[PDB]
Amino acid sequence: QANLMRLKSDLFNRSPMYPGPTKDDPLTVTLGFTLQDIVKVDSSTNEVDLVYYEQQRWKLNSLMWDPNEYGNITDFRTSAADIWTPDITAYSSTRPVQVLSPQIAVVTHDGSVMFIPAQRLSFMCDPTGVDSEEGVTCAVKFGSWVYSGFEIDLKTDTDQVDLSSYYASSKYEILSATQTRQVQHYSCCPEPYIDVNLVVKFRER
Amino acid sequence: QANLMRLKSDLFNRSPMYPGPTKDDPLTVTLGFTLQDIVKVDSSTNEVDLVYYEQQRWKLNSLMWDPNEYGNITDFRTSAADIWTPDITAYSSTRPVQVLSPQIAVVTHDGSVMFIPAQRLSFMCDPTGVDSEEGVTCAVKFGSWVYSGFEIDLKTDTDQVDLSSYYASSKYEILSATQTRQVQHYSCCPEPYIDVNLVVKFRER
Amino acid sequence: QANLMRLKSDLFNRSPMYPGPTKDDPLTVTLGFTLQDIVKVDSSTNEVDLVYYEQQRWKLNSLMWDPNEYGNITDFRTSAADIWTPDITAYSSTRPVQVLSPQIAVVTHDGSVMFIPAQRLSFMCDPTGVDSEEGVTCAVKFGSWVYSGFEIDLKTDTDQVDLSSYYASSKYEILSATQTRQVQHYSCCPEPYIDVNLVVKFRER
Amino acid sequence: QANLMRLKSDLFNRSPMYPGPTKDDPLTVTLGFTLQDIVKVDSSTNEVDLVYYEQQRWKLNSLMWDPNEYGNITDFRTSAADIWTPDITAYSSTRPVQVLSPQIAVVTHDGSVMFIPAQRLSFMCDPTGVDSEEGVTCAVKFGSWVYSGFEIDLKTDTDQVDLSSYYASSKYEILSATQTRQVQHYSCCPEPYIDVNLVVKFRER
Amino acid sequence: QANLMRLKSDLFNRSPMYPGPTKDDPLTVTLGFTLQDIVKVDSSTNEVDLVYYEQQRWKLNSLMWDPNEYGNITDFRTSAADIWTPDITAYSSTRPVQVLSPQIAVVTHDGSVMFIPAQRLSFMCDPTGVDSEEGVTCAVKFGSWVYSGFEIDLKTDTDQVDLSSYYASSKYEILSATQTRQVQHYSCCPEPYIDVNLVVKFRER
Ligand SMILES: O=C(O[C@H]1C[C@H]2CC[C@@H](C1)N2C[C@H](O)c1ccccc1)c1ccccc1
Ligand SMILES: O=C(O[C@H]1C[C@H]2CC[C@@H](C1)N2C[C@H](O)c1ccccc1)c1ccccc1
Ligand SMILES: O=C(O[C@H]1C[C@H]2CC[C@@H](C1)N2C[C@H](O)c1ccccc1)c1ccccc1
Ligand SMILES: O=C(O[C@H]1C[C@H]2CC[C@@H](C1)N2C[C@H](O)c1ccccc1)c1ccccc1
Ligand SMILES: O=C(O[C@H]1C[C@H]2CC[C@@H](C1)N2C[C@H](O)c1ccccc1)c1ccccc1
Ligand SMILES: [Cl-]
Ligand SMILES: [Cl-]
Ligand SMILES: [Cl-]
Ligand SMILES: [Cl-]
Ligand SMILES: [Cl-]
Ligand SMILES: [Cl-]
Ligand SMILES: [Cl-]
Ligand SMILES: [Cl-]
Ligand SMILES: [Cl-]
Ligand SMILES: [Cl-]
Ligand SMILES: [Cl-]
Ligand SMILES: [Cl-]
Repeated sequence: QANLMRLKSDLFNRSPMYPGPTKDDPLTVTLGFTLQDIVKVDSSTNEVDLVYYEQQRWKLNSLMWDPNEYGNITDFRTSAADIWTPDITAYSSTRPVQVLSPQIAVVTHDGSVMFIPAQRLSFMCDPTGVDSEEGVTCAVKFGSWVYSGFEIDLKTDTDQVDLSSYYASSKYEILSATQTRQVQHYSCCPEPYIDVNLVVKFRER
Repeated sequence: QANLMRLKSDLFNRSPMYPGPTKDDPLTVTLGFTLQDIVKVDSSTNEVDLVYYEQQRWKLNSLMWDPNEYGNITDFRTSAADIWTPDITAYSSTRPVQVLSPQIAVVTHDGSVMFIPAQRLSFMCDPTGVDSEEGVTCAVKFGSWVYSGFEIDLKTDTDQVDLSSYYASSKYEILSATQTRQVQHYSCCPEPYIDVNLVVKFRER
Repeated sequence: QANLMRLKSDLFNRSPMYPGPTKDDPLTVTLGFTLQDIVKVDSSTNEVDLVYYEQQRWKLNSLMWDPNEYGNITDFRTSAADIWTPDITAYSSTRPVQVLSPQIAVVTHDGSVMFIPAQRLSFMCDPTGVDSEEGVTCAVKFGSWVYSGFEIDLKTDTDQVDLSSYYASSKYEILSATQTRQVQHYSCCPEPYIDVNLVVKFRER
Repeated sequence: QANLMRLKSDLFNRSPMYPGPTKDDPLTVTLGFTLQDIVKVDSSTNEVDLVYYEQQRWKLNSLMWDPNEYGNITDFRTSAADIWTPDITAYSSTRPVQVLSPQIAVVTHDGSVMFIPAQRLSFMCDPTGVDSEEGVTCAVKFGSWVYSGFEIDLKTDTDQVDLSSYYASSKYEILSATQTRQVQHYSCCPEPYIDVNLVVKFRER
Repeated sequence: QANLMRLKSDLFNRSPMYPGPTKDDPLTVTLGFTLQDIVKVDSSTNEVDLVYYEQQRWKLNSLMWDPNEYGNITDFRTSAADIWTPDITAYSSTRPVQVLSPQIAVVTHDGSVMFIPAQRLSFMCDPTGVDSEEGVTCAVKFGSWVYSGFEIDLKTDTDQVDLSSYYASSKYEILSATQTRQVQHYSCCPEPYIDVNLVVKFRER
């Protein structure tokens, strides 16, 4: 255990704190969604609840090491409190997001980080026509709140949201689920801002 | 990254803590509102829920630097925990305000600070006549709870509320919305207190 | 700002922790109420909700200074976390009190402290006859949970509650509201305990 | 105040942490209940809500002192965070207990500790027949979750629950209320476990 | 008490932090369930609430000692905050789990740890046919969120869930209850992940 304890000590306690991405040192984050369930729809306030888990991937030079020097260690698990994390937020949320999983991430010797947080979200969506055979469609945007496109960029490995873990006896059937990257231009700010737009079509079971 | 790490170290770790504005050395905060949605109205308790995001701007001499000495760095992002923030509160709230965005602010080399917090608020408002063609009007005041006029002052760049991001399929239509500065005298206290009055006119879609 | 930073350093960091009033060092706290609104009444559980703000005043010798020695500073604002505060509680509450304002207090050079906390409270009250012209009356007691009369005493500047900020379009009109000091003798303890009784008479709008 | 500050420093900062009771060195806790109100009964889930305050008494040799050596000080108030406290829990609760009072305890020169916490509790109880003249009866057990009988023992000064502070206009009348000590044997574990069973008989007013 | 204080000091303060299991130093956790009550079923969102307590057992070499050297001490109780704990999570939860018991664990001289946490959980379950004589069946999986099989394995002493403490007057009758170990293979990852599946059969009184 001595080698892992030493590597951790050298990485986090010796060196100073990482101050995030800049225009000179930008980074890209890969996003992915696994939809688990549509728990409820509120027709009187136009609010819809989702249960899912997000995939977050990024790489930093400040986090890499030589495995040979630390007794052939390629990777390790660490609390998300010990490392820098991106600030990915939902634009149309109506209540604070609830966390449903432990906050631990995995770090590999090349500097790659993987973080998989599970959560419940309430957002703006009109459910009129969910009782029909054709169904109703809704969308929600995810992205960094404070950083532009010159500091953080976003990427998706596929445009098909993972439905391999969707609840079979849910009150609502999934007709389509997509994850597409998009660019925005805001009046306030002269820089573009990048997002990933989650679009879902569904109906009553 | 060494230069940004150095600037941050010199600003926050070397010098002591800023003890807030005084009567001798006072400051001014600029406010602005972006209304997103009227989620629900409760006719039985006269309570109304609002989802929006606030614009906060102030300047401090203790936060400025020469970009030339720190490798031509003009600005940076930092956690709101690291810097002093104004104590802006709503006078007619009925439940504690819910935060819906990350707490990160931006600092420029001249000492200017920008902070944009997203939140949900419940306040006192009679909705009688929202079902009419003319609609109903309500208001809520914002300002520093503990600081007087001789300590903190308020300013608005415009009188019109930003409605460019208002939810298109909301159950309620916005007829008018304004942000206007006020100066008040309370019975308790011999000093005046400044606030910004948010007045919204709406009806059923 | 150097003088205020120095005064604060000398008061809180040099000297040791204040261990609360004793029988050889007792203190008196002044109380006062500003009623804002009666939000709801529950006839099925006999519970009533209130929104208001309290006035707290006390003096300590450990907090006084000479303004002349610290560049003519008479007073300053500080987080309630930095100073000792009285343990004032409501005897008939049914749910934990919600805080609705920042926790900042003001300290003057003579050692006087002023703290104004805003809050929402749920307490025991039978609302039978609120629909009548005569209305219904209810009461709630406030005071120190642990400290007796030989450690902490209470005082009120007036016996009339401040109704100058009561919500005009509330579902309930106030007929009368009063604040009066009481001395209680409990079976548990040979010492007496001091409290202030808030009595409100109201009816439907 | 110098003497009290000194005594506190010598007790908590000089000596090491108390590691809780053992087999070779056990202790006894005295319990007592003051019933304030039965707030609501839920016939659809068989859940009942109670508002009350508990009496906790224990003695430790590590907490005693000579008053003569510390300027004739017999007792003092201290935050429950500074001292060891027993882990008394409710076996049939359905939601986490809500605290309704400050967490301060009193310590005397002989080593005796007194702690009086006020709280709201939801537990399993079938209310069928509360509308009858005979009424309905329910019970709930309190005791240490982790320590057996060979480490912690329990005691009651009386078997008659204190009803001198029960809410006069409650929707429910108290017929009888008792506090009795019990010794349990669980299938899992070879040691005996002690508890105090609270039994209440009530009906509609 | 000097010996126990010394043992605790030598174990936690002298040696460095345990960095969690690895492929070179893996461990196994034993699980067990005691079902207490089915509090409510929501047919409109397909959500079910459970109240129970879990059994957790694991062994570490970093936690063993010679009783002879520490005055014949075989075991002791300690706060779960002082030791490493497994990240055992429910896959189909819809709201954050509520804790209903103190967080204390027991450590024996051979390095074995026992932790018994009590909790309330809301998960995905279709209750259609609970009103029938045959009843309805539902399931939920438990296991570590981040560690694979080569780091954490699971075990059960029996396949029958403990029903000796199930609430007699519950609105729902239990007909069956089993705990069974499973091995999952995920696309994302190259190692197999283990879980323990909880299956309950029930109906209305
Ligand atoms: O910088 C600002 O806002 C931040 C940048 C953008 C715009 C609002 C919010 C905060 N950011 C949105 C973010 O890019 C986002 C977009 C879509 C989904 C998630 C996050 C700003 C806006 C108005 C006035 C002054 C400053
Ligand atoms: O300082 C006081 O009041 C504080 C200052 C002002 C007045 C009430 C509240 C607390 N503060 C209001 C603040 O100026 C404000 C106004 C409008 C919207 C938000 C905050 C005070 C109150 C009662 C007795 C003694 C002193
Ligand atoms: O010290 C006790 O309780 C404290 C003293 C009194 C009684 C309850 C509570 C805590 N104190 C009441 C408090 O002074 C108060 C009364 C009314 C409104 C607010 C606070 C006590 C009670 C019963 C048995 C042994 C000790
Ligand atoms: O020690 C255990 O549980 C603790 C001891 C007992 C049994 C459950 C709970 C926790 N304890 C009950 C406790 O004595 C109690 C009883 C009544 C009211 C409060 C606490 C245990 C249970 C099952 C398998 C292995 C170990
Ligand atoms: O490693 C991953 O996720 C972890 C492994 C598995 C799958 C989700 C979660 C985190 N783990 C589930 C866990 O094994 C579990 C299974 C059953 C009950 C509780 C926990 C992952 C998932 C998607 C894309 C890239 C990487
Ligand atoms: Cl709900
Ligand atoms: Cl920003
Ligand atoms: Cl709601
Ligand atoms: Cl409500
Ligand atoms: Cl103030
Ligand atoms: Cl929107
Ligand atoms: Cl007390
Ligand atoms: Cl309620
Ligand atoms: Cl409920
Ligand atoms: Cl145990
Ligand atoms: Cl870990
Ligand atoms: Cl992972």
